[PDB]
Amino acid sequence: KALPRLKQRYREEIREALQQEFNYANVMQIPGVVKVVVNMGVGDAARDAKLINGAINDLALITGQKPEVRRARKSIAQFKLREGMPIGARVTLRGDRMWEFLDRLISIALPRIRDFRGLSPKQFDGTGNYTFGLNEQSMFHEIDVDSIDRPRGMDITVVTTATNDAEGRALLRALGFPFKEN
Amino acid sequence: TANIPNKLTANVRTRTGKGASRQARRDGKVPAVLYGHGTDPQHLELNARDFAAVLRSHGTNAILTLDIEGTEQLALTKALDVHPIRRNIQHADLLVVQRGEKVTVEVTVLVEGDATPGTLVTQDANTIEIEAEALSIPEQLTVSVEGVEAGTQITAGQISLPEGVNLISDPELLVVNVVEAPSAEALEEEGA
Amino acid sequence: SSSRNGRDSAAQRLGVKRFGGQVVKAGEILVRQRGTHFHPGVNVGRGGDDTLFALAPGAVEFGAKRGRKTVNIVPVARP
Amino acid sequence: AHKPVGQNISEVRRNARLRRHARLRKKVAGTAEVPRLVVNRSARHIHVQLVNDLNGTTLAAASSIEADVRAIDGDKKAHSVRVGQLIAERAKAAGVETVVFDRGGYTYGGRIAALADAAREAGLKF
Amino acid sequence: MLIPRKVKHRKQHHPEQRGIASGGTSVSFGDYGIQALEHAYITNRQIESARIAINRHIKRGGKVWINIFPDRPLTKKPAETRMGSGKGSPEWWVANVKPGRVLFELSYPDEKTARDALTRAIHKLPIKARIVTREE
Amino acid sequence: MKPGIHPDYHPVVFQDAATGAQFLTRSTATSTRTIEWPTPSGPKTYPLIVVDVTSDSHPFWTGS
RNA sequence: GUUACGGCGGUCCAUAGCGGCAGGGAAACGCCCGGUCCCAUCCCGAACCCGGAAGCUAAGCCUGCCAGCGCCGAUGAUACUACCCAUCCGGGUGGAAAAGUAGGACACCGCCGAACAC
Repeated sequence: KALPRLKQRYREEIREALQQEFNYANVMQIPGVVKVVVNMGVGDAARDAKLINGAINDLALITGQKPEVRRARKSIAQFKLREGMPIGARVTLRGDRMWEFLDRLISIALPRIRDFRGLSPKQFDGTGNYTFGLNEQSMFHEIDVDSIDRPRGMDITVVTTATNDAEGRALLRALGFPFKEN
Repeated sequence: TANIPNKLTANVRTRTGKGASRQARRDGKVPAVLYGHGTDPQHLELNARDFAAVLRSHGTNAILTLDIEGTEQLALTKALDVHPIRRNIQHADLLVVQRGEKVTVEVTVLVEGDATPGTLVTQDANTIEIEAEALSIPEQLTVSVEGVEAGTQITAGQISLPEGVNLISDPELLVVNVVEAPSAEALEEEGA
Repeated sequence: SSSRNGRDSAAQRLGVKRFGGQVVKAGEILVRQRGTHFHPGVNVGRGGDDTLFALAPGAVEFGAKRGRKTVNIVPVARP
Repeated sequence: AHKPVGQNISEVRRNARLRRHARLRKKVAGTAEVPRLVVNRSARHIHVQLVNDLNGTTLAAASSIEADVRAIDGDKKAHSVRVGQLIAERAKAAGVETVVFDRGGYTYGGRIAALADAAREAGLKF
Repeated sequence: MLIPRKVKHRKQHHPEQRGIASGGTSVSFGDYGIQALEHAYITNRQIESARIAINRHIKRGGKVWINIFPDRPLTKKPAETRMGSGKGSPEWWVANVKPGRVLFELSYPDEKTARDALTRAIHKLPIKARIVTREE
Repeated sequence: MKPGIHPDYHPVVFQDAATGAQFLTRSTATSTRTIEWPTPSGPKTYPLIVVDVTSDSHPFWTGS
């Protein structure tokens, strides 16, 4: 007994508009976002093993779920990197929590970037999966932006059952990502 | 293409084995095999002088009008079995042929070439794969190289054909490469 | 001015020991081997050193089971 | 001229099931006095067999499709329970008391486990 | 000079001189070739001598292919040493050459000069050999 | 989701402080990260969060 | 018995695979709706698990087509070889490859269940 904003919108308008654009036979062919992905590469694992915990805490406060700590399966010593050194955190988002996260991101933070002209239409890949990146976490009001001791940027990537970049960009437009309309 | 399919007396074999075959080669025959969609593999002995006359005359792929057991038959030479040193002909496969069939063939080019002075030719390939009719296989794909200059990669899809003959080797091939000609000082820096 | 080579390792007597057709009792050793060149089938067991042995008497059949050479044992006919 | 990209989860789930079922099957055996109890599940209904892997033959059978088993009203679990009852009766008619239990590439628990536990209760030795 | 840049095993048995050719019994890339008749081990220096013999006999332009490469070493061991005490070090590199095998292929227009050149390169080698045209 | 608890999850009302085009929806943002004023925008009452800036108050592709 | 059905298996396991084309959804195989209950994520009801049948055969799957990517593959000859003859060379009786060729092949078989029927 509840509905998020973007999901109600998705089931109302966007499916209709893509149908009226691309004319699929079955509606099962309709594109739909599955999951959302978050990652943070600490990179100074061999110099600060504590920024890892810092990033864990930030993403906790940001996404409302305890992250995963991705280990280094290979040992490349030109970076000090050794088998099992924690280099980064990672979180998966699916469902109502995902739609809420996109609502927050599109409505609070991305309208808080400094001189946001536009996210490119060219972060796609093969079929329409949008892989962008943030330099700082100085933007989410979710975050306690008084306590941060360093910039700890991140990298986001958005995956969809779309089959090509045209359908991907069209769907993400209907959903309200500020592309550079070109 | 008014071919005269050469005629040849062939007799079926009693004994099929290495000893018999060597005795045959020694006597002055050549064993041979016949098959195809005949689906009755026949084993023959031809006569080597006559066979060599036939080949030297009409190229290697050269239809035959055989005489087996008094009965006559029609065949094509699909494959030869040659010795390296002596350069005899040890054995010969023969594909039966009805008239009007499409069988794939592999013939030889002929570089009729007189070039510019600053020019040299390089024949990257001799053998090109073709489909044609039975009685209508060529002997020599004549390719002409005159008036041309340095690099002119004669592709395979550039040769002139008969009417009703098709190229089946890919048209990517360098049949010829017209190299910029060497220097007497370039001949010192090749293979050292 | 030395040949630093020269060493070697004494044998281990590996290979098949009971080929096709033969009569084998129980617990008898068909093959000694390092890896599972030959795998077990039916009424056959594996060891620690990837040796094989018989679990039921009978006679041999070196057949394959999905690309891998097996060893089996079949029932002798009682007299 | 629309065209897809790759694997659907239906294919994934299917081939993973077959993968782990033929993993498990290494240890399970078959015989006419100790057959294998295979289960084949779907979301809606369920099927089971008693198998002899010496000849790849079959001795019993049951499923939640038969109207007499649909005459249950209760949960999926209760359908499964009555199925276990029927297969116990049928197996012990055709002359099998002891069996093994192949979970067929599925996890134990829920409908599978309630089936098997009903069968253990109603007499089968496993 | 011809040598490999590295071999895995730098002390090999002597190659075999038993049997006839399987490949290289057919001229490939030129017009006028050389064909062996005997068994022999042909080294680096011989082939250098021969290609130079050919290039100093055509002298301008016309190409030369070498279908052989010395990829099998042999081991001399230092002088006046009693037998035993190991295996000597590689010093020169041979290619085995079975009868029927083709070594060289020329591409020069006139058969006169070409046949002569190949003959001058034959007289720099240990084997009886003969000259080949690409024809049957 | 699972024990080894995550942050807490409660609704939120993002009150548009730009032009009064507010938002309100379920979220994982709560005791964790919420503001006072439980203003019912709907049949129920749940926390509120002043929205210093947003879309309809941020000139961009979606805003002038 | 039977159809473009499902499931369990087998072949000394690609003659069975990959890719392209068309085509099917009665009961079933499915995908899908949602996390109330068992149960679960090194975070995520994504997976596993649970409760149902709004929707679609789009995909999976099954059916036919394409010998194209791969595979299979002979007869005969050759290499090699056992034995014997033979003053070096070479040869005779028997055995017999690899490659290549002709070709084959878009699998076959068994059991139970359904649906269908006398």
